[PDB]
Amino acid sequence: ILPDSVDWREKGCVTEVKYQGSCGACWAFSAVGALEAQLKLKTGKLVSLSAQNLVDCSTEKYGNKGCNGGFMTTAFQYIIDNKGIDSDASYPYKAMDQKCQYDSKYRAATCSKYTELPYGREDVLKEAVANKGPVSVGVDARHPSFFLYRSGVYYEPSCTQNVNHGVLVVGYGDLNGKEYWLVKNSWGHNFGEEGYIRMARNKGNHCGIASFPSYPEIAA
Ligand SMILES: *[C@@](O)(C(=O)NCc1ccccc1)[C@H](C[C@@H]1CCNC1=O)NC(=O)[C@H](CC1CC1)n1cccc(NC(=O)OC(C)(C)C)c1=O
Repeated sequence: ILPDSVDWREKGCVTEVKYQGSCGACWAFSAVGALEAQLKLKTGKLVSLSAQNLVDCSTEKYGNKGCNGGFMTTAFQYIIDNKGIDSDASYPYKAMDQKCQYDSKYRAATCSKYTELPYGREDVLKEAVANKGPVSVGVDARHPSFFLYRSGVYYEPSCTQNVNHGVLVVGYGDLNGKEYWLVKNSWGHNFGEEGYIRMARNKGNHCGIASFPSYPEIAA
């Protein structure tokens, strides 16, 4: 039986909210955030990982376009193929496309595999958030209400299941019975609920939140 509510921030597995600025690197922030939690679970260390490393290095070979968009799954595969990702401290974020500067002397994490959850299944997503960790997801964020969100459970009647914005599910719960997914965004600490948005849960795959979920793992 799954818990009624989960918040990975209470478990020390979620880093500070980041600010992506004018570079379309949401997918890179989503991917590093998922891996940050697995790194904490394995090593006991909470460390921000380099989104810039993904922007600069998980590029054409991975179907990604840096500040013009990319995929969390192919980002994970880059980390696997590359045998590492650098710390954010050593490879900080510049909000621009750059030549790859990865150096293994600054490696902060590895990845052994990733898993893509089945399309649209919010119960399967709940189980993964409860039992595995934060899950990278795409959402349909192409509506003014998403930009204007301040607090509460977000519901947008015009939302679709075609996703365009990579974010991180770090928990779930309910606000006076209204069920939600707890989502970490990468638009800085002034967006929404100090960087987070609670999005409607069990409302027909609202905004496509369960369309394309994935999470990485790290070898023991
Ligand atoms: C992500 O949502 C993001 O960085 N948003 C903030 C932002 C938006 C615009 C400009 C600067 C910052 C990201 C935004 C994309 C990339 C730049 N412009 C955008 O609209 N979204 C993605 O990277 C997204 C991730 C998938 C899981 C949902 N994504 C990946 C790959 C391709 C596309 N879109 C795309 O190619 O659109 C067309 C119109 C076909 C060019 C995409 O959205």
